[PDB]
Amino acid sequence: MFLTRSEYDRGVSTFSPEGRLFQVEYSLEAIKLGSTAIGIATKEGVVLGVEKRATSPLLESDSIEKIVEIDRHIGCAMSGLTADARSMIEHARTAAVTHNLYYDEDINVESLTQSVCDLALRFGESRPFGVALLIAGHDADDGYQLFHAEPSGTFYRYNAKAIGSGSEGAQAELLNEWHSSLTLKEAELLVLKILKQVMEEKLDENNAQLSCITKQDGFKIYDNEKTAELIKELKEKEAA
Amino acid sequence: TGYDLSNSVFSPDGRNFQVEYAVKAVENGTTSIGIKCNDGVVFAVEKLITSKLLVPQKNVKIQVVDRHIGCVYSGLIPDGRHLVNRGREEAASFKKLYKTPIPIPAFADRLGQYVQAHTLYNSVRPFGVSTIFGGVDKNGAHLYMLEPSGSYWGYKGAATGKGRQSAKAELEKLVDHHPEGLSAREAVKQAAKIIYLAHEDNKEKDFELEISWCSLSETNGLHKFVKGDLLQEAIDFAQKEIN
Amino acid sequence: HITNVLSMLVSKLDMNDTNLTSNLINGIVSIAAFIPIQDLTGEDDYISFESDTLPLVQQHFYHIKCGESSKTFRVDDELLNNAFKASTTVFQSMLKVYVEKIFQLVDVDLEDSLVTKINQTTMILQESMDDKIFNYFASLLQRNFWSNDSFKEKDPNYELVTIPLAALVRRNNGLSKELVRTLLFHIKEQIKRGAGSVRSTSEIQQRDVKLVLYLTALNDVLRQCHESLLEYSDELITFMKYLYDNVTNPPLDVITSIVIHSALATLCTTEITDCRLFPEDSKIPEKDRWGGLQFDPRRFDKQHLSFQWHVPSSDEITLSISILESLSEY
Amino acid sequence: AAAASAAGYDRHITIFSPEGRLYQVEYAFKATNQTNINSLAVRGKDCTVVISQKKVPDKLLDPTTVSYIFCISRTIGMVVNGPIPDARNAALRAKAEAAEFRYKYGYDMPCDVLAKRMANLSQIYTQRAYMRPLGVILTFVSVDEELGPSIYKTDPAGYYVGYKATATGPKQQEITTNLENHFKKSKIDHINEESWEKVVEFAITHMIDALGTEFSKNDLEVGVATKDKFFTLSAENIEERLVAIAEQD
Amino acid sequence: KLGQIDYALTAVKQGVTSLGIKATNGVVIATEKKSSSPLAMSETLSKVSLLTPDIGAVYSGMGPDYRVLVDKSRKVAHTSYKRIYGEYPPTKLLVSEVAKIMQEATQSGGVRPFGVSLLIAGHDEFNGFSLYQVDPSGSYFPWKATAIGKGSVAAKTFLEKRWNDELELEDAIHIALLTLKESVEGEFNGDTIELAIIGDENPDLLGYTGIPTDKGPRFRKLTSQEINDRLEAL
Amino acid sequence: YDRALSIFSPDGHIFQVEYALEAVKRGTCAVGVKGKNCVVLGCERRSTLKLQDTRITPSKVSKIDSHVVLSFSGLNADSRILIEKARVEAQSHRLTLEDPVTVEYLTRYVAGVQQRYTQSGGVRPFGVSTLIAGFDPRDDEPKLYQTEPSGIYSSWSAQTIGRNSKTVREFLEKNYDRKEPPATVEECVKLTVRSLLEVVQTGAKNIEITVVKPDSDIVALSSEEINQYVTQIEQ
Amino acid sequence: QVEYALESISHAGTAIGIMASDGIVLAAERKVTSTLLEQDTSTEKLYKLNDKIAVAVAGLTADAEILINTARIHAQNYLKTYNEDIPVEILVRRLSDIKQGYTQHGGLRPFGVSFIYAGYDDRYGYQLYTSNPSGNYTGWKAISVGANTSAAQTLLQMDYKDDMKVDDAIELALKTLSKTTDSSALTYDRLEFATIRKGANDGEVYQKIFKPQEIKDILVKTGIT
Amino acid sequence: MFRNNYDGDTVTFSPTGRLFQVEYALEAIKQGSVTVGLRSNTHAVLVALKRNADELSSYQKKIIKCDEHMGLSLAGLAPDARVLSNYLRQQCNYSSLVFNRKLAVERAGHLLCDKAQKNTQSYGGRPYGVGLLIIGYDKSGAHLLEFQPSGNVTELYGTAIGARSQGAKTYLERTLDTFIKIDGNPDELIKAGVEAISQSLRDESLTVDNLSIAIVGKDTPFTIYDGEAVAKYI
Repeated sequence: MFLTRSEYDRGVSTFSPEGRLFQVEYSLEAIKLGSTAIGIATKEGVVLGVEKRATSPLLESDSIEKIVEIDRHIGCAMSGLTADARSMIEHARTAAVTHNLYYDEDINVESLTQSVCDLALRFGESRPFGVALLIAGHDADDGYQLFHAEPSGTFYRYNAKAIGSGSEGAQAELLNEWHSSLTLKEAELLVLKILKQVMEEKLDENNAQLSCITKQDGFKIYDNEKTAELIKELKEKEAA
Repeated sequence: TGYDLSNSVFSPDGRNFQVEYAVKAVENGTTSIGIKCNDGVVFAVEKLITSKLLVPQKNVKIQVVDRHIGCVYSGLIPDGRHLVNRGREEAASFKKLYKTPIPIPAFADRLGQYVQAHTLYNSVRPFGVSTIFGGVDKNGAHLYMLEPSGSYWGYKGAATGKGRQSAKAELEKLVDHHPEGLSAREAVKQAAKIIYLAHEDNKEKDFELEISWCSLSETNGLHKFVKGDLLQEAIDFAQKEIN
Repeated sequence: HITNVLSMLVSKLDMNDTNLTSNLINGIVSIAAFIPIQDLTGEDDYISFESDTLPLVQQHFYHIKCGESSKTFRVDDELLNNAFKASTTVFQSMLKVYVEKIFQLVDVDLEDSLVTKINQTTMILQESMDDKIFNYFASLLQRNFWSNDSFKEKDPNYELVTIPLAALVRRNNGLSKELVRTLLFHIKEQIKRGAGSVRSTSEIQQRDVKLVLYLTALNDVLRQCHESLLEYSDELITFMKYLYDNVTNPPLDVITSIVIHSALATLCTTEITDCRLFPEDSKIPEKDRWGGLQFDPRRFDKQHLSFQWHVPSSDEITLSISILESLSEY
Repeated sequence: AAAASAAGYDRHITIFSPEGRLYQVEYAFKATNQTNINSLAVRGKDCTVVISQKKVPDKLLDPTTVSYIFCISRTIGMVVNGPIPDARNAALRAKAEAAEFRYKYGYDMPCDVLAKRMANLSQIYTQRAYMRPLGVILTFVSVDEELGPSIYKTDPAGYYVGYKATATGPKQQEITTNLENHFKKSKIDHINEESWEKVVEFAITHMIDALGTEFSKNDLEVGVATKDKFFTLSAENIEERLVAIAEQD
Repeated sequence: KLGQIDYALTAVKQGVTSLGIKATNGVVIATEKKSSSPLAMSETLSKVSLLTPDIGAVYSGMGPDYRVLVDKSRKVAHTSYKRIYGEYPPTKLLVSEVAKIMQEATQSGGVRPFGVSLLIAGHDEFNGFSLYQVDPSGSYFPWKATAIGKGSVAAKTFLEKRWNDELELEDAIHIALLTLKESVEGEFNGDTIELAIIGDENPDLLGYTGIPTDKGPRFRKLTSQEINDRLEAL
Repeated sequence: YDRALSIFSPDGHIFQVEYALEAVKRGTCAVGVKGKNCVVLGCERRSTLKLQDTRITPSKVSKIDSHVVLSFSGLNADSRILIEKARVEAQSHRLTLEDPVTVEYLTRYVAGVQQRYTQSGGVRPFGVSTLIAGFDPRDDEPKLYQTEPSGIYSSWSAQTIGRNSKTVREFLEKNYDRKEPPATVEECVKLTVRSLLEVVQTGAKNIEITVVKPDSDIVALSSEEINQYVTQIEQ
Repeated sequence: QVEYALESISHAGTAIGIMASDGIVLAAERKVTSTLLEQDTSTEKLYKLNDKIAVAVAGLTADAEILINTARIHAQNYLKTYNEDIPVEILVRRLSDIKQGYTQHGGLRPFGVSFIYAGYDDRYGYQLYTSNPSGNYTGWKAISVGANTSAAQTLLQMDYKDDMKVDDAIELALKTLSKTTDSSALTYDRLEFATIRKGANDGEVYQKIFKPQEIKDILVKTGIT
Repeated sequence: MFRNNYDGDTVTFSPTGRLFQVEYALEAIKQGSVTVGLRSNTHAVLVALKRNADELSSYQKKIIKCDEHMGLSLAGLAPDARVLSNYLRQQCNYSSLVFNRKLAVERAGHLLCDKAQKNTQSYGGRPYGVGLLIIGYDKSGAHLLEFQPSGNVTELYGTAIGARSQGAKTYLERTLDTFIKIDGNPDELIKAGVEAISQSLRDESLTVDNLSIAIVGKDTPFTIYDGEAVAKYI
């Protein structure tokens, strides 16, 4: 093992000779270390899935929630639930309700994604802020949309995106599998298939949580029983 | 040993090394000069041509403040633009309040005070420019050079930038040989000669000579550019002299 | 390369960068300790530092800087030896810049260790000079000590100039008679002009600074006069009485009482006079002595290490007792 | 030009050293010697006088603009020993302070309240790590109606005191010793002459006798404090004082 | 362990000596006035100051800091008590406000402590005569006698030998002039010494007459002639 | 051993509360279990120095309102501020909405203050956890919650915050089953009894236990009843 | 994260509180100090809060006097609000919460002081308490803070009896201090002393913060010279 | 092995008169994908090669509309291009409602220089790390400006900025007399720009989504083409 350091490392708000801000680069790779979240967008819905930590049998429920409702139209997934994730979510919630009472109309998903990025450029009020988000929603202009909002205060729209544990091979299988033609059921099976591969081959309703956005029901997180029949549908469909 | 890293600090000599380093930025700039005439001021500069793609009529090195103050600078280009904007708004402020054109000495002090303030606080850096400016007012012709420390004096002729050594030496000959003072027409010709003589240290780059003047007889005391046949006559004087 | 480097080091001494100046003084003392400050040119009057040494330092540096090695660099031994002999003709120029830096450093807020180091390098330069360069340097230093702008600050480094003068008089006793009569004249001038007329316990006042300079110079020079005090002993004793009548500022009583200590101390002390790199403009170890015999196995030789030393005379002992009982009884 | 958070060591910002010294303030004293100009101020019987050297080696300067004597108000003036940018700053401040005082308190700013005010401003610059000391000594002069002929001197530490006479600059200790030995001889607190023509004459003599160089009209500058006028001498008026020194002896 | 306040204390321990002594019927505060030049007019700067007609101060350390402190201390004695209570403070109240001013500087980053220690002496109806030392820290202590600056260790040894609960103000002045005489850097006369009392009231120094309620300053700076009269016996 | 290529700080960041969460293990054991028709909290008593006055010592278990109780492990000084904040908030809710505070709202507000003392940075988090329990108004489902210094909160069928609370949790998992919990207060009490007598830093001064029953029936068992419950079989 | 502030008080002289069956007894010792430092002042050890409550202090007077004045203000405000004087428990809790805040809030510093609050009120009778920089407080039968805490608490433990009279608590405080004294004799000028008792004969709370002569009189009762 | 002492802050000068932190901000422009601008007398054109993170990603926005008569492009940094572009939108709206004028593109240039130079002069701040090519039309004709993060702006007939721009820039310098005479025909000016950007794509190839184009001048508002609209220019 050898050492590869540099004189411009840990430089805050400082360009290196190359024009690099290494702090925001470092923050942007810590997204590899969290719990796995996956988003699939289709003409039928946006599906968000996340790996759940195993819990004591005595735990009846908890306020750890890596998939969160922002609005009826908009849902969100984290790889970590630090104070900065809470700050971004309660900013996104306050941004949604203020737009609703101003225009009598639902916020566009790009405009909400832009708003949580502006919070990270402001640092609340060249620093990174908080954690990677997947942001999913439907609006009448740009349909079903999935965005990666980043600690840098910048973002991209994706057709499918994986964050957290598993990054290189997690997005490698998604670009191999994604179609314009995916049905919603098929997208759910695909996020469960990807979750099984990243989890070193374990899959229960106790370690996979699913959700989707549709126009008709909006954002909903699936019951353990709904994800359990979907896991059985995966287990038979791969064995067939 | 750390006295030269931030702007407020005195070194053990009692000098501000960040202002010593700001005048090194001025010394890397294009050479520019001014001449005080019998009734006015002439300014001249070597405009280095960096490529064919620059729109030739809209890159102008000489800068106009109010209508009677001409201005030129050497060193940082964003810093020169900022002092010229301070200058334009400082002159427009006096013109709005007193209804009369700002005295060149009063204008000079308002800039000197502004630039000196940027030597006080370590929350800022000095300006990396020297400004040569001047004009005609109620008291006649004035020529000023203002430096990164906020230091300024009145001059008979002033030079700053890369060619300043050669230009200062020639300007001393103008002053020695014309001790009554030069006419504005001869000062234009003689300024062209000094910019061509300054460019022979830098012959590797193309340049455009740019001249302006502000004279109570030739221009009614309004600052104007030397254009067409007089510019070409002054070029032909500088070209026979540089042989 | 070494006298080009010595010249470039001495030109680069700062008054703001005490850390760089400390590192330049380390270079200067290391060059001085090994090299003789001497001109090795015989009747070779055609050779000159520039056009002999520099052309061999511009070709050699360009050759090694463009990635080639010193092993590839071939030149005549004759061009090389002319480039060496011509290196040695530049020393009087370097010493003028050095004294001019020493008088600039008097005004600087230095540290006791850097001041001590600057004195050591000035003394090691002197012990490395031949009599020709030493006779030049002595006059240059004495001239600057009288004709300077260099004691304007609150609390100057007097030692940087006064230890060098005491070191001149250790090498040559013949300098002391004029330097000791010029100092006591200037002390009388400053005392008559009012120095030490205003009391303060805590400080040397700004009007006292020249009196303190000439008294500390007197204290330092008198410590090294030895058998040369015997020429002007009575004149010094009557001056000591005048000084103990006329000045009574409590900060100056310490400085003015060190005058007898230095006088009596030099009359009874046994110590080394001669520390020269090469003795007395004497012996013959060749002109190839850029190194001071350090590795040359002939360093241990009795004709190299024959030091004159100082052994108190009987006249110097009859004067030491005359000063001691005169002043104490006084 | 705003205040902000930034770092420094005990000799880059005004902070006590391990020995209680403020190096940034002692280094601002060395900045006062930078112009290499000596100045002298002395009290007459009903005036006070300030003489400055004038250096203009550069033949390309208009010598009319090189000026270290400043008019603060009709009654009061100053000489600055230090860099011209800091001198123009201190002059603009002292002019504004005097105008604001004549507005509020209804009489012209005394020379003891202007030196104090400027010394209080310099103390705020000696305890501030975000703003530096000025590299200047300010000598204020007027013929007050409360104390008469007045000299007050202020420095980069915000110390000030009143003076019988003073000199400021690179060679000031010789001027000061020659003034000390004048007052030790005459035993007055002033120069015993009834007209500003004889005091500006005596000050130029002492400046020549101390500095060992003669002055052309252009090598000297002059200030002449009289009740309801501080003023500076033009070169033809200074010529009168210089021509009255050659004819006298 | 040392910080910026231990260095401000070293600025005080380097500064010119001053002292305070409390007697049965008053208080003395006293110091040497040291001149930068013999051309300097030593009447034109005051070492000892009136804060209110019944409170006075003397310092040791950095003179310019003390001058800005006393300007603020006077403004503090006005905006606080004269302008709302209608009357001047007890010495305890003004010492707390002076210490609040000194603590604010040691606290704020990008400011340094005041390089002065203060002796504040005064009178009050409930507390009577009092003497307090205020240090660069913004801490305050009450004293029977004290000294600050260069001479303070020898001065405090002489004050420990000579203080007793029965001294009169006139004998405390003799002890004070003996204590200043030993530490003196310059000459010792009524022009180099500065000396004040807070003692009996002085109705002449009220500068007006009629209204029976006002009694004039308890505080009094001695003239140089009064000092020289005492120095003829001292 | 995440040095890899001798890498350090490649993420450039840190987040940490866990010094407070360790104090929450050091502190006295506190354990709570639902029944079918009750919730019982039991908390360890600290041994008391020879010269203390016991007459005014707080019960450790702490009523917020007639239907709701709070208990804690962690710093006692911090716990007072949370109990006082929970008591003023419970009075503030009960006044302003004309109905008693719901157990989840009380936990959400206690979690709200532990969140704000995490987020604000100029303060440390409180060195304490909470065991919030009782019944809602007009309800007979027993409800039982935890908060932690992190401001995370959770619902539990049984729970134990302490130093030796990993073996209590194993005994609770061994004997509790959410298909068929201890139904009657008799079983429920005897199971927090069996928990507390296993691994508490016990002595002659031992344990404080409180039964909550529906409709504001809140009762600390007597120092005799905690002894009557010691029914045993041994071999 | 406050234990250095608890180290601070350990040097600061000593205070003993002892509760009888019919009163309370505060004693404290002034540190020996410079001859010229003024003693006749407001900065002492045994202060007061209201006619029913007294405190003794360890730690710096500058941190003590702010809390003492806050307590006096809050006790005056309570008496003004309810026309019955503040309970001792509410005073110490109110003073325990102010002190906790300045320890948990990083914009502030922990108060380097620890007061022994003695008092009486009818909700719990005579109440002896200690509070320290952490903001915790405890009720006691006897307690001590500051210098010689450990040695004093052993002598308290082996002699204290729950049934003892106030006069026995006078003896026990004086005899504890004369056992654990840093000076090899004890004198009235180093000793500050107070009691809280049931009236002259009727129902009122009677404080005494003893004057120097009354201290001399109880020292010559108790056989300390 | 080396340790630059004079590049830690935007307010330090090098001993040679360099602002290294502003030079490193110019090095940030060469981190973003290539953009080209060019002009004639009647029209001015931007063309930009848009990058993406992955094949599932949307393309990053390179061209922004500031008003109906001007807009810019953004190589180097994306988020630094929105701070400047938002301010340039504000200043255009302000010029319409306060003066009843379209903002002059030279005036817009000075306003960017002003905003950028302030960051170059103040502690704690960082020079912008974005290079703007601004195009517009106003009463002086068609214009192109290159803004540099130091606070400087240049009037050009054409330029290229971003990674591997020297290819397109060298083609424009060689083609200058030709593309500046493309008047009354906007499509040939777009094709000359798309051929210029093709000299910077070293082996790479334009596609509908990888290419974006914008034009302004005479009768044509500022319009952006990307997606299927660039199909006739591939």
